[PDB]
Amino acid sequence: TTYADFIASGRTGRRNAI
Amino acid sequence: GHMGNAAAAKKGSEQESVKEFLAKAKEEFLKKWESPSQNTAQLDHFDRIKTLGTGSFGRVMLVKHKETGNHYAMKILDKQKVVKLKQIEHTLNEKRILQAVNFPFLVKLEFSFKDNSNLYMVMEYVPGGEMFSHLRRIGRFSEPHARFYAAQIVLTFEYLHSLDLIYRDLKPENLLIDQQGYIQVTDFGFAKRVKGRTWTLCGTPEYLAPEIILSKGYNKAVDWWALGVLIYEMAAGYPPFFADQPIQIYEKIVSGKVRFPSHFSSDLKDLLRNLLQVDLTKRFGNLKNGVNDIKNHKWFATTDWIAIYQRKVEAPFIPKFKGPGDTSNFDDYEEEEIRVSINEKCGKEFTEF
Ligand SMILES: Nc1nccc2cccnc12
Repeated sequence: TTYADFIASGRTGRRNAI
Repeated sequence: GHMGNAAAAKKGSEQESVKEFLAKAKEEFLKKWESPSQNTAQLDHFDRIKTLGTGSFGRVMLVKHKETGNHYAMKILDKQKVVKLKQIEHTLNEKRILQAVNFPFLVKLEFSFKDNSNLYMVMEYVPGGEMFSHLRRIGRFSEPHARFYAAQIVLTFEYLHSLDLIYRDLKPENLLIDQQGYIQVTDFGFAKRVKGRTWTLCGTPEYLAPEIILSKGYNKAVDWWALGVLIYEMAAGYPPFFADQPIQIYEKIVSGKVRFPSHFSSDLKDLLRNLLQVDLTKRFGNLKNGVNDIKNHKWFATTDWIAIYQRKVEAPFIPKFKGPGDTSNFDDYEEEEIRVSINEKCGKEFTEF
């Protein structure tokens, strides 16, 4: 599922600005 | 048409009233953006309690004012690290805008000051925690729940943009939930007064509009794109463009393709296709009709805009709060000691703060 791919990615925590 | 004579008359009158409100709002703003405040307190006035959030250049801490007993949120930025990250302009923007704006969904700045090592901005403490935390915990919000929050962002952006301000860091991490269940926008690090275009590459990768990625000058339409990302993330549980490396995120953003969960309503997908619109000349919020293309979209048909602004609407939930100094709606961060150097650091860079 897309949600599982999301939790599996490195982008679920607080996202620093660029 | 879609509206009868009654609704058409009401809506037009509502639009005139918005214009009247915004003209008054701009007048009040212009005084403070010409003559800012400075040096409103000092560090020992405050007992420091716990870290509420950490960033690359400083932290925000829960503090208690000694004479008042009131709790505040104190943002502390290390002057040398700010200089080091070429964030001087942004920091001075944040302070000067925060002291000049006034809106129910914008965090209120109480004090600001500086010492040898740090800059300090003392804000009202918003106890219910970040939308980020509630969203990740619940997974996704229902559409009525997402719509309640989105409506508050639409109104906040209408206000900010009418003041020639762009926000540029919309994301759930920056949206706090207050005691009544309403949103407080915090962190104006990238907010800026802009009358034409601006050019800095800044923001958060998942929320960057295509024109930022393609290195063009851009304007307030990036905030409306970012609202499209926010509503998607709130309703889906994940943002529309993600990948482990920012460069893959950027590639998806500019392709002009977005896929939707099958539980999204058709009304929601139609709004999002118009916000997540790569073509600047077609993006909702950027057309001849301005924010009214958003406020009058079918997905917001049940939204009472004035009632939201007046905070008359019952919220989807009220955060649990067991006392005025309760931080249970916030994560735990490692505490570090605040050291104030014997020597003044970067004194000239921050003369305006
Ligand atoms: N004004 C605030 N209240 C509570 C928590 C906060 C976290 C980061 C920034 N501002 C905050």
